[PDB]
Amino acid sequence: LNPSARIMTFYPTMEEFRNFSRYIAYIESQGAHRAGLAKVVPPKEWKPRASYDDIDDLVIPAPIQQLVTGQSGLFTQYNIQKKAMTVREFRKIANSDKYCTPRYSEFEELERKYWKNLTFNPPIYGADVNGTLYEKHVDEWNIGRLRTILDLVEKESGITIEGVNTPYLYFGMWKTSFAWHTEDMDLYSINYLHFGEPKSWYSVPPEHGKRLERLAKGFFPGSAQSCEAFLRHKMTLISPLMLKKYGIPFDKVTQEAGEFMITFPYGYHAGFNHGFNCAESTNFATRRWIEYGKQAVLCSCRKDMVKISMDVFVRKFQPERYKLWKAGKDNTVIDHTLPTPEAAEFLK
Ligand SMILES: O=C(O)c1ccnc2c(O)cccc12
Ligand SMILES: [Cl-]
Ligand code: NI
Ligand SMILES: [Zn+2]
Repeated sequence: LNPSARIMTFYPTMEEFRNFSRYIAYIESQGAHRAGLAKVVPPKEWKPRASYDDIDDLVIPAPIQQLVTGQSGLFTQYNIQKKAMTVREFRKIANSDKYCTPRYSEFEELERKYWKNLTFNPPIYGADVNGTLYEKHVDEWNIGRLRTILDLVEKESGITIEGVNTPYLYFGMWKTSFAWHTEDMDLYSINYLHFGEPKSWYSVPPEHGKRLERLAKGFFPGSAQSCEAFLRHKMTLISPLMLKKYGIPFDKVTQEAGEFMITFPYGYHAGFNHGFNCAESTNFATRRWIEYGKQAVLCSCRKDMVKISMDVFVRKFQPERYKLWKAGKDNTVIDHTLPTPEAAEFLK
């Protein structure tokens, strides 16, 4: 299904919305994953928090200034870590005249304005903020406790990886952006926009991901030579025109507050924020992810980079292949079109 591999949008009834893992299996049964990105707007009823009128005092330990360098569709973004500041301090700076959002009509306007000025007046981003905004009593899509097989990591080793198996908060500003990248260990990803201005996304189908990396290695040969997966550095930005110019299939979508965004294994994505906003995210997994995790090409030039031991997952879900795998003979090939095993129920 979804032979065009286009970004899909889902409107779940409060009944379908209850079980996270199930609905994920459902959208995968509808081919949503073939796009790499999918949108899911919660039932008109559901709300994760009562009011965001208290966060103004919340602190951002390390906001970053985004310096972008480049021309004609290709840019490298550098990070200048700033001094701690509150959401209030941030909102004032984000709303000031200098970092304010430009006036526009159609989205295609803000888009061209973005790719035209991303190298000027470097903005601030309140990213990687350890925390959650969900109310401890919410049992639907709580980024703090999704209850997926990714919990196996902490259960078996006690290991915690901030932002991956724990929630991260991102306070946006106009022109703040996220470079092209797949999730760490090529995991799944969930992003919820609590409030504020929109956040636009660009996505490349997992079945075409390799083409995007070939293009990236060609434009950034130096970075490519220094690292087997420099794109994981999240410093590379590439405009849509540049992708079109080289036949790279991709889709666009805008995430407004109260909506969910789901990225799938090996799905390349990128985008930028329209203005001041808050977003919460974390990674998660399904049985299907295991193979992706086993084959994930990781960063080889940085100590920091995330690396999960697949051992425990292969043992529990791929016992017949464990021995062959530890011997390096598991030559399984991945079919990015196949839905996760758990979707069987919705395929009868
Ligand atoms: O900055 C974002 O809003 C964002 C969107 C999608 N994925 C992200 C990520 O994987 C790491 C940090 C930020 C993002
Ligand atoms: Cl280079
Ligand atoms: Ni991401
Ligand atoms: Zn690297």
